[PDB]
Amino acid sequence: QTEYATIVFP
Amino acid sequence: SRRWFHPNITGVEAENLLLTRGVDGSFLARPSKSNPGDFTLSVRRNGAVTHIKIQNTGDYYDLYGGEKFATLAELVQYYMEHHGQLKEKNGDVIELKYPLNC
Repeated sequence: QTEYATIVFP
Repeated sequence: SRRWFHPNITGVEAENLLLTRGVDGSFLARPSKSNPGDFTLSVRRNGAVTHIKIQNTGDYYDLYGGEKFATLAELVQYYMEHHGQLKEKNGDVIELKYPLNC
């Protein structure tokens, strides 16, 4: 499929 | 109601559907092919679509990190109401502005 974004957190 | 949750849709159909039926800021939730049990947020930004994985343990819901929620609605409405908390490595915010419906 298409890729999953790389989420970042504080 | 939970009208933003599309129960019978692939990520590529969702990805097309947002570019036809939605605008930049539109989004939805789906059941996730890659890991049954989980869910996935599919959002539209700058004319293209991003996909976000949502972990469901059974006990709680999360985005493999960040704030943890009892139900999926609590998670979606949280990131709707707190716009800056959903950021990617790049630095860009991912905004859940407008729900897309069945």
